[PDB]
Amino acid sequence: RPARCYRYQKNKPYPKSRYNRAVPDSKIRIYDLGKKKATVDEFPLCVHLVSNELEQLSSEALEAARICANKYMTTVSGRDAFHLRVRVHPFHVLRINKMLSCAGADRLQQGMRGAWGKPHGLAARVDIGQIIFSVRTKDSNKDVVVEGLRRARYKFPGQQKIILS
RNA sequence: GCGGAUUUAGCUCAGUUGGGAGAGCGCCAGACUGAAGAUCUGGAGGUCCUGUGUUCGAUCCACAGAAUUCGCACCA
RNA sequence: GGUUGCGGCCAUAUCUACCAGAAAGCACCGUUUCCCGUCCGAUCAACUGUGUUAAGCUGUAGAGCCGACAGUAGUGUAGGGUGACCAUACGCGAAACUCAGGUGCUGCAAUCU
RNA sequence: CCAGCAUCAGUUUUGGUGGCAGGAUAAACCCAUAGGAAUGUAGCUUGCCUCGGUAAGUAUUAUAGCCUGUGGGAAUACUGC
RNA sequence: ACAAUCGACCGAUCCUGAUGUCUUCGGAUGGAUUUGAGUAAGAGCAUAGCUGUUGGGACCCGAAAGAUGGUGAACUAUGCC
RNA sequence: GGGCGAAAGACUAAUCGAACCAUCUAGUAGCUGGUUCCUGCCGAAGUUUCCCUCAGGAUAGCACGAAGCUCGUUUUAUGAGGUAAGCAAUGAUUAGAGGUCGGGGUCGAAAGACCUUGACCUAUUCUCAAACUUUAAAUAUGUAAGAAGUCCUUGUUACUUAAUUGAACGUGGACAUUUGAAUGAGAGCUUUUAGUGGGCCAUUUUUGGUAAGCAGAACUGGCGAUGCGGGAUGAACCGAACGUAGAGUUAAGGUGCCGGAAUACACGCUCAUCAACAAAAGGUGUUAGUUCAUCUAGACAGCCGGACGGUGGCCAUGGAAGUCGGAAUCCGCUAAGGAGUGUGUAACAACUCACCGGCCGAAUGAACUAGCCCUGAAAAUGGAUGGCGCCAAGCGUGUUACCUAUACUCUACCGUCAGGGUGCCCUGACGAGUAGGCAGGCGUGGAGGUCGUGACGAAGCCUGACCGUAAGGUCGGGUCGAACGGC
RNA sequence: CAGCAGGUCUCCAAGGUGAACAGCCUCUAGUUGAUAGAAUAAUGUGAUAAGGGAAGUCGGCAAAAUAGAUCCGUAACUUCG
RNA sequence: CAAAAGUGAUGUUGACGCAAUGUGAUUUCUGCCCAGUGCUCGAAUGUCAAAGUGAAGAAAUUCAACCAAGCGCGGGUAAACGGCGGGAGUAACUAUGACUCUCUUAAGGUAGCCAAAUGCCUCGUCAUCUAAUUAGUGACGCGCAUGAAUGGAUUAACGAGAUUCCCACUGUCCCUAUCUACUAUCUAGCGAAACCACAGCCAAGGGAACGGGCUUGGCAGAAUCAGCGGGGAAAGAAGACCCU
RNA sequence: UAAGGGGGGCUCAUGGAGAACAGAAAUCUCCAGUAGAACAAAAGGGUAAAAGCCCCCUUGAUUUUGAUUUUCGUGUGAAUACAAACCAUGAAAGUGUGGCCUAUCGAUCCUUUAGCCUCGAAUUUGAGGCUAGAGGUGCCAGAAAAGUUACCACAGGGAUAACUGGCUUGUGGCAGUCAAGCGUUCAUAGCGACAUUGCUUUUUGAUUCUUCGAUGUCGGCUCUUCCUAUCAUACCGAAGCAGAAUUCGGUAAGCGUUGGAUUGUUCACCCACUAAUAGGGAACGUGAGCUGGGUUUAGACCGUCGUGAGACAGGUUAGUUUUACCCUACUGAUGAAUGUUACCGCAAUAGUAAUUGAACUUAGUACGAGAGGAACAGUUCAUUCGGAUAAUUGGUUUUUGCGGCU
Repeated sequence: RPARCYRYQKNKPYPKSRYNRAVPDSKIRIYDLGKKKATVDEFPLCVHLVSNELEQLSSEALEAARICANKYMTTVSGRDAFHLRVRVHPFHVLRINKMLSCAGADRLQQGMRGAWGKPHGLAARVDIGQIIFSVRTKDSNKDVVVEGLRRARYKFPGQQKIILS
């Protein structure tokens, strides 16, 4: 499984706190970054990395894009004039099959029967309209996140359409 | 389908159809010895399986239950 | 002209600020041997005192609540295209957003005018 | 005896060519006249620089857009012959 | 047991529109009520014959296997001298 | 099941873990295989309640066979999503700030006092959920009712009922008529003698691995039991229905050529043989539209200069020098040089210039949007991304001509049955086909019958003619030396 | 089963060479089978040889050293055979 | 131990023996256990098979239902089968646990030996050998899980049985050649064998799924004999895996 | 057995506000709020008119029934008016066959008992058919009670598997590359946080799609192909490289690509050289050419597990390679077609051959601190292959001659 094979979803929803026999740990370090304070305060300009598609942005790549852009935005300042968000969470626990095997095995591990994707990963859904990487950035001079949206969509499956918001 | 043994102080058990119970090992504290052992003293530790009766009086006798243990018969 | 009851009936029938009326009719004021009840006067009781009370109404817009014109997504029966989607036959077409609006409806019973 | 297929003479059904017309309509292959708005080409004159051209006047050489008024043209979707 | 009384149902009765025939009888259909009555309402038995099947030479074919009675120590395991 | 063992069930007529021969015996096989005329009428199903039940079968779903009869198109409503859309409620987290108490710091013997980073609330700012839903379609569907004729008054009797409700009869009114002839089904119910009881694929959505054909639930078409055309090869798709034939007209789709039909017409980017997969990420091929900086107020390029005085401006620092970091932000000479575009030495030492100067004299350049191109792209038998090969014989947009399904379509003919009236004729609707049933037709051995034919030549052998519904039988020739059919 | 490369009790004992009954070789004494000729590939069936001395192959498998008579000379340790 | 029973083997053997089982000559020796189970032995003491209530007169007859053993309980015995511990603390100094405490059970092992026909961990750890050498041979301790009678241990002779070093050496190979016997080639005679798919190119393409056989394209003539092991998959039996 | 019926009375959990007390509070209270508390046991669900709180007395855990309907094919089950039976409660109205909606068990066979309708001259009685109850048949719709199974026989089965081919690339490899970091300054001499997109089919497997009248294994010998994801040979360019040592990239598949030791063995792991010792697929040519060490049964033993016969995802000892290629691939040799034809040359075409090092010698020159020692010539030969190969080599030569023993 590369993130080529963490693209779409015939994995249907499954995400509540009541009905769950415990989720694994995530990678996710921080949501809002640069400014914590200013959402639309200092920043009347935004770029949204709006999805064309209805994909699962897996928690693997979710931290990846965000941490590349974290390390990058220290040169300009470690709290420069941007506001890189994480939005929609891994609420849904990503079900992934295997260890599997029909005959000739330890106990037999099935696949077909034993259809339950035995909980391995975590993934967020980033459907149409939705974004994770909302970048509220400054009006004049230092806009830095247009560049840092190549670095956002790279660590993301799919072909996201860049919309000025 | 029908009968026998056992239940007592923590643990090991002594011992009993009416005047109402007994010692070791252990536990503690003080003597004692050059010290540990040994042993006395003092502290104690149970209403003798349990519910309810009989009697002047009950561990003890009665009706009935809990529970460990043991045997024959079953239909063939 | 009014007062009281029975409602049917639930969120356009909901709440606050604040005013105002008294014996046709209503409600507070105040207290108890003995029945009757207890923790306690919650059964029962004169002339009078009085709007405290509660049902009700006026004054009132602060809020529940509410609305054109207009703008618009999906889509059966089908019919045209695309990798992670987009666009059409043909029949209908919202919230969001707004000119603006707003103090119920209806039937029945008793009594005075 | 059905199908293919049959002398010789006359006729139907269905569609088109070509010639012509009605419903109903007037643009045209291309159609008059008067007044006002416009502005293209040829020829002449004048001015200025330069050897190659350009600007202004030219209704007084010749001709037009678009509108208004008056007057006159006008064969065809459909449908039939 | 009589019978009273209810039921599948037969037969009667009543009504709608068309309706032969008339202000009088007669024919048929659909639905419903009322009312009278009978049969285990199955209202004959026998027979040539047919059907699918239980059974019957049992559609044709492919096995491992039991009980009973014979014959083999001619070869061969063992015995003895 | 005994004989026998130092063991290996070695051994016993090639058979020994129970000798061999014969009989009962054709033991039996819940499993598998094989299995004999034709046409016509006509023809499904792979689904289920349920089982010590599973390659089966009682029952049910669906059409067998036979007799007697059986729609809807759509109008009025009534019941049910929460798709839609959302964060009220509940669920999971991102933001500003406000601020009790708590926590930290400091002065204090513990005790006491002074400050301050984190709270609900709440205002402002912003994320968001299969067991989370305030509001709540078109469109399909149920259930009831209607388009296709029933409503209402008065009086009496019996039940219910001691009131009253509900119904039928008596009785009045509302509610259509002339003329001629006569009754339609595309759906219900009953019942004898079979079959299925194991299927495939395409479209679409769900739970679910969108890594995979993992695996399950809903809904729909064709095949199963279907002609023919299209597609190089391929049941499902497209067009679509078939008994039997030639015409009349055209679908789905084709016309440079193998192989029939334009080397056509008009306009156009592009000519790479594009046509023939592919993202991040990127480009002076090449064209168009829109907006704007910019322009005789001298756009822009090349070539050519002034590289100035204050001055090493100031300050990071060991040193900082325009040339480290950071701020002031000028004066100068007021037709230009900023307190600076790029290079260079630790650095000076050295060098170049946007800013800007001087020649020249017209449309140039940034964005923004669209199209053709173009870069990213590796594997083993002989073209291998077409055979010949095509630069238009590619492709878009607009047009025209030619070709095109047993369907479409003309008319006749073949199959059973109905009605009118026998003898049967008119004539409706349909006719691809496997199980299966019924009907009809051809069939052997044999026979009650048996006459007829025969030795002047019977069956047979062999060979020819040889009707037409698929089934197989009459006549005729060469020849036989006794058998066999009218009815 | 066989006109089959077979099973099959069991008798007799010369010369010289080598213990005997190995081998060697003649007697008394016997005999070459129910098809044949000529050449004599590839390939399967026999021996020889330079140089090397284990280097090769599952594989000292295969193949090599040596050998008699008579005399000399010779190892641990014993259940002391 | 055979046989239905008669009748015998065992056996005219007899404990100096007969037989089932365990076993193996030689030579030095043999520590310890009664929970669980069998065999054998023993008597203090507990249980299991032979009643009698009811019908003759308007309500007043008759006969069918407890006692013994093994067992319970107690005693003998392991050449019949079986059994032989955990947690915690502790010595100069890296480093270790003599000894001690505590829990648990019926109660916790000697003489002698070790990395196995048995070792997860392990190219463990060390010496010597080898062009590399883990074998040869030298030990290490880090025993997943050694231990005295269906026996440890002393210890000579013998083998178509099992490894290595060492000496001479070897067609096995390097390295193949040459010559020879017999046949193949070729011929005569008589005369087999199980044995009967229309058919017999390759590259690309579709596909009952790896085609000479089907779609296109390239290629493909016949009379005849000797050769050689690649496919089709020969000669054949209803597969060896695998499930009913 | 009240943890039921009926009457009568009441509205919370909880918070704020403190009160001597207080420990949150105990008890209480003013003030505010109202189905969020309470629910056998789970989840949903009902509910203030109370299904919650509070107090007393009652015994319906009820007889005899059922119109009209639920409704499964069935077995089997529910709603169920209404009337009588009929006791104690209430002023009466009043509503229920014990229950807030909301899982909670056993037949035929049987067993034994109570209630009491049908019988052999015939007075009794034997024998036999409603109903209700005993009894962990949990699969809730139910036969005392345990099995290895390999000497081996027979009939069937991808109804079912080892495993093959297909598919994806799961598990993952490679590259582009987002490029912040860090290497002396310094995103890319080099090193690369964090990882992803396309390709791909190698680590390593997901899947019963396609297969039981055969789908026989591994390392090597031998001989029959094609490609380059490139070790070496031809040709080129660049560096943070002084010549030269060192470091990196492009054009391009004709040819060359070792010898031994550890280990079954490529892997694992070491050595001696040599100019030096590559990558990938192809039924890895590959058991009717070949070995049968690696690799599907059968003597016997140990460890480990089970009452045991015996077993094991653990090891050890012996234990079947038969035969003549039908058709084709295919390598040699002959026979016949535009008169004929002994004899041989065009090249429209088919098959083929292949490599490297050292030495003489270039040169002691280029260039350098020092070790060192480049461009480029002419000349010769040694490993190795094929064809040619018969003399100076090495050997064989049964043909024809020579030595010894019975």
